[PDB]
Amino acid sequence: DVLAAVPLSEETEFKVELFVKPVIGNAEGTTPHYWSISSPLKTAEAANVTPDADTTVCYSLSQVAPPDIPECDMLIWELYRMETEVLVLPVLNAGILTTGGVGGIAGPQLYFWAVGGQPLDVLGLAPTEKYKGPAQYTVNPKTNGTVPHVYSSSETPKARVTNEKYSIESWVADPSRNDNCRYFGRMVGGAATPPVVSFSNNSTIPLLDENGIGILCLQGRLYITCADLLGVNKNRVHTGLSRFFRLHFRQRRV
Amino acid sequence: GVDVLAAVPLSEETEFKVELFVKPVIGNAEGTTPHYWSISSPLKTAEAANVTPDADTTVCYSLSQVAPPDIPNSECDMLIWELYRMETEVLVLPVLNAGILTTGGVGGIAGPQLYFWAVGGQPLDVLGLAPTEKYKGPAQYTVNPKTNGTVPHVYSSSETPKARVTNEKYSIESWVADPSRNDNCRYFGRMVGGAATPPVVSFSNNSTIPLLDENGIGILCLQGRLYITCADLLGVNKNRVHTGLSRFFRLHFRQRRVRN
Amino acid sequence: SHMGGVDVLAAVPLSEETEFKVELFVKPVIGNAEGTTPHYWSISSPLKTAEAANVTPDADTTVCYSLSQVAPPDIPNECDMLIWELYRMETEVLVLPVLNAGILTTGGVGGIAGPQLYFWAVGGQPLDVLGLAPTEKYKGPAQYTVNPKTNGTVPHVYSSSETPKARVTNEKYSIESWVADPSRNDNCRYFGRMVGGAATPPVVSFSNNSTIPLLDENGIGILCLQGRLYITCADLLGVNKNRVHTGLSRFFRLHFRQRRVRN
Amino acid sequence: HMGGVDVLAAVPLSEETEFKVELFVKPVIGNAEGTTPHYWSISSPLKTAEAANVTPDADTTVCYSLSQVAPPDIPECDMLIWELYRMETEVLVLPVLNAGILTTGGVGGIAGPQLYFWAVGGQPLDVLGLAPTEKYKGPAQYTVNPKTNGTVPHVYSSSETPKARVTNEKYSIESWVADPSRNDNCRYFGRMVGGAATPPVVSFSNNSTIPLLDENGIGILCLQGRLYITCADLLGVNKNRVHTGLSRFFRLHFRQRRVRN
Amino acid sequence: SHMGGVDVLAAVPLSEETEFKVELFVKPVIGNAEGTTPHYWSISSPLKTAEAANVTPDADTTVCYSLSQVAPPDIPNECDMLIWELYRMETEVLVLPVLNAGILTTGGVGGIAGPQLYFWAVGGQPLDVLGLAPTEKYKGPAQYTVNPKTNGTVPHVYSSSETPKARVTNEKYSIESWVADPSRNDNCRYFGRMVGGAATPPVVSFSNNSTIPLLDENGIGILCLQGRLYITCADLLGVNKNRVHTGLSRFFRLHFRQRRVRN
Ligand SMILES: [Cl-]
Ligand SMILES: [Cl-]
Ligand SMILES: [Cl-]
Ligand SMILES: [Cl-]
Ligand SMILES: [Cl-]
Ligand code: NA
Ligand code: NA
Ligand code: NA
Ligand code: NA
Ligand code: NA
Repeated sequence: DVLAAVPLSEETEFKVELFVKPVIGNAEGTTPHYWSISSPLKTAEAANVTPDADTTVCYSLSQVAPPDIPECDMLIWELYRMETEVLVLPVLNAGILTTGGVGGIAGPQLYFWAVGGQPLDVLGLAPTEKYKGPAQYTVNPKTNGTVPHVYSSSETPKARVTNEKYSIESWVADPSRNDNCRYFGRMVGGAATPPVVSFSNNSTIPLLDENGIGILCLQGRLYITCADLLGVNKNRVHTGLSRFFRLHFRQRRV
Repeated sequence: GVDVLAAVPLSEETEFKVELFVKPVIGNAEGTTPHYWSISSPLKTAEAANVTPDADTTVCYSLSQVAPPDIPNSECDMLIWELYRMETEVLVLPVLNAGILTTGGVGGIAGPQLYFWAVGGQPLDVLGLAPTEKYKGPAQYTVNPKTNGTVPHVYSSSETPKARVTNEKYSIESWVADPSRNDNCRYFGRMVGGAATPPVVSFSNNSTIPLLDENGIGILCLQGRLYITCADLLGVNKNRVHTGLSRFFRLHFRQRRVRN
Repeated sequence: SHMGGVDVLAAVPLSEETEFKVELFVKPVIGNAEGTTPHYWSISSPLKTAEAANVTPDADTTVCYSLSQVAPPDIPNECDMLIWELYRMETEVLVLPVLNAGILTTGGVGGIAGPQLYFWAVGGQPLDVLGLAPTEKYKGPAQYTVNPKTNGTVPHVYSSSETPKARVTNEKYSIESWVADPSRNDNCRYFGRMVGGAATPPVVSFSNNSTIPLLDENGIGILCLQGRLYITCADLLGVNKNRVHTGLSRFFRLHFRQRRVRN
Repeated sequence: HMGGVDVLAAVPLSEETEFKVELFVKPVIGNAEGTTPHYWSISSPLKTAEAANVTPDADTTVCYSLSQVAPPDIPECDMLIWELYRMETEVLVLPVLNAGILTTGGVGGIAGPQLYFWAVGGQPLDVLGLAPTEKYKGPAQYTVNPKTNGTVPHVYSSSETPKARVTNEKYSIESWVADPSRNDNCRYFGRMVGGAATPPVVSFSNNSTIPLLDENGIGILCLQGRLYITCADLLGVNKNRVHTGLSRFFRLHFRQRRVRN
Repeated sequence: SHMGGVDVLAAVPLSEETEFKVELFVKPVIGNAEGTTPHYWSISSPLKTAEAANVTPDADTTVCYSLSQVAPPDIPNECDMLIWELYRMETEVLVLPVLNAGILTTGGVGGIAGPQLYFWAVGGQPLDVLGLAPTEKYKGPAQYTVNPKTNGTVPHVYSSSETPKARVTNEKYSIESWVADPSRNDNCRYFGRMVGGAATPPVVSFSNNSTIPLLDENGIGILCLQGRLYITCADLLGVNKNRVHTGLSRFFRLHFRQRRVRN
């Protein structure tokens, strides 16, 4: 039950800047690789069903907990405004390939970010009838099998991104669940097309819904979840170097 | 030409909401039930595909039906459910590793695309056309414009078949939405050519579609049902047809007065 | 010229008796290799090779401006004159995805791709056009089409003296040598986009919920001074398997009202 | 360039104070043996690297088209002057399909590097002379090169970057750029494209205006009685030949304006 | 940071005595294989092959951030200062079409295409940047440039401890390993777009009639706290005939006014 927002004063508002690292899976271990660049992609036979954990990208996950607050009404932190910019280099010389000429980053892309008062809700799906995912580090939809390539009430697994072990290659954001959350995604096909990426210093995102309510930190935490798959360069998967976030909080009665 | 009166002021008792997923439909080569697949069987070669592609190498319009709670009915003024607002988002994965092809490198999804959705108080009205002078369609599962022949590749008053999407057997490769018929319906489509271009697909959590026409009237469920019809052909990957994994819908209803 | 010396007065307030609506489809036109009647085809015959195509392509390997004519009901008419005025229209193109019909014998999926031309025009008279040549040797079909110069070439540039000025009165005008005249089309609204030819795909949107207003700076639509409205259009989508494709057919919903004019 | 002039009230527009002209402007290809311009939409075949990279034949390059308009004459203390406040401009263009079929087989079209540009002014367009590379000279024939038998820098130089005004049809779009530091009493507009064989996309209509008033509601002032149109529409390459727009249309809308003597 | 601990008051109402304007050009910078002075080139030396380029490309095969500095006239005449404030600017890039200079020896028209990077920044201090590596082995030129690590590699990811934080004080910063810091650039407005590398063409617009406003949420532009304004930019257009091209040069028109500040 959402009541009036506390009029914002120096005592009622909170700001944080932070960077979020991209996540590549781990071929022999359980800690995430904070890499912008993956290990070489395996060949069809392997990649099509069981790609090495370090040839896939996972949702990065970051958690923010603003200062503690000092009845029948309760005061809660509300995210109402944010800036987010991705760190990115041009690959030119690092793009020169042994054949000769300039390959670059190109191919399939996935840009996504999410802010919420809880973990991001996702759905487990398969691209094809035989894709399993890494047999190693990642939480697959089915740990040694395949889930359908279509929505199933009974068989489509419903998970929450609580760790950095969720491959963007088999987990989609759930459009039927993500309350108290704003999320945003674009994906691209794969006839070797270039990523186009803009970045500025002068660009805000408002977060208020139809009723002027932002994201409510009901449990004291805010959940950031994101991924910026840029494509492939020299048979290696590239992501954004890292993503910046400036979060603007105020207090709200509940 | 029915008689639309005032919308009932929306209260907790007069409004209705549903969330649902719609599955993509691939045709059935050895059967009559639809395949709920995001990925098809391998495409046949020119000689076959150009005239009679296997039913499981084509995409069909998905069809879903919603019937909101009964309205306990003045033998003069009726109450009708009215769809005035909706959200729709498509579920989609990036194909990277599943995109690696045997020759080496990263193929992806690319090629011809077709995005389409429709909401209505009746089935979607369509027109039967042929891409070329010899395209028949699957000789198997689908309702073809002409069951063992070809219809013209042009609009004909006499020869262009006019059907309504009442089942999941209508191939997007020979059925187009009828711009001269779809009253009490809002529909929307984009198609792409085929020099192996990538699909670009956005999805969000914060995006609405208003459905009111010039007179502020949404879609009226005159028979108590709302008809959803859609297709999201994403292109081809490794000689196989891909669609969106599934499409989400949140429907917003209110009640509206109509005269007999 | 077309609107010259016409004196436009108040629009008649629109009532059930003063307004008129029509829906219609317009068929694409491919030229005719051994005839004079138009081929209503969305798909052409196979393209000839350079030597032929570059100068004299077979009439059935080119697209012509489709032409359709609408005449609203008679008006029971002093110094004033009621006249039909087109003020609003919807137009949508019928289009299929070519996937299986796109599979080519070499293997894989060719599609429609290459040079494109989208165009439509509404007017109270035929569309005014200018005859030009893409190159120094393009003549056009020696068969069915009205060429800028029957067995020669016209310049590849605007010439006051040598650039032919015609009006699209029939379905014999090839989009490959006739351009809309920007210096003539009064009492007419027209619209065109063309694409180059490094095999790029057509992108085509269609809806149910999209209008075009037709009123000019003075709030005057298209006036049917002779009782007829002239529709002129072409939707060249590109090439698939060495064959020219167009839109299947184009839909039109025309909205008319009455308007006062001096004699 | 504009300073010194003192702009007063615009004369309220009546049938006696306003002027309109429609006109076409022809594209210009250079002349391999001659000093008159070729009014061509299509050039002669492009030379090979060794030649083209440094000294391309004059008829393998595009030059800025130039057209001049002088409205009717006008008759004490302060002057009446013609002011361009509104214009329409549309390019004439064909689809190349059959003329696009190439001897190898299939449909080549127009594709490659593009340059769209137009300018309206009360004086010639001010340009800057630059070189794409360290060895590009330009045609040794018809064109005014930045340096008639040498190269100018591939970068702005206060001392070495030549500053000219487009007074004739001899200026190659391949070595002359509009000067962003000079063009007062002028509105100009340009887009260029790179060269991995990409197609031109070109729109044309009947129902599209360009307003020309600046921040102070002042259009282009014809201080010397003439208006200067300058333009170029490089569409790309088809069958090893350079194509431009067929011709560009212009409808110019003039009114009168007061200026202190 | 750069702003925090400053107290901004009313802008001085702009009169002929309180406002200042400058026009200037900024030259592109290619690195120097043998020297320490920058090469003001729009075109680089031929790109090295993978083995070299991937880790240690020759300084003259990379682009560096151009840097330009503007210092407006001194302000004459306690408890508060007058300061110069940039509130408006125009910026346009000088660019040629490469057609004939694009013809390549194998035949046909190559052009400029491939990876692109457009960027500009205005500030009251140097632009803050972060040192990152594209890959696990990229070092940069062993010659002219300030590398993130002068003989080694820095991470390909943000590290609080290991990601170097520098300020662009000279023309020795390679756009191939230095990114603008989104967590630092107060009293600065910056803007960038990058493109991937499947040989895609640059598309570049330029006009005469296009402004950029610079006021923030509170209507405050860029404040020249030390009397200088810092311009920093780069326009990597792509590659033509195995050579790196940039914009020829970038124009700037800067609009200043005066503003009150507490000491
Ligand atoms: Cl189910
Ligand atoms: Cl018929
Ligand atoms: Cl003449
Ligand atoms: Cl200098
Ligand atoms: Cl850290
Ligand atoms: Na941005
Ligand atoms: Na969306
Ligand atoms: Na539309
Ligand atoms: Na236009
Ligand atoms: Na601009």
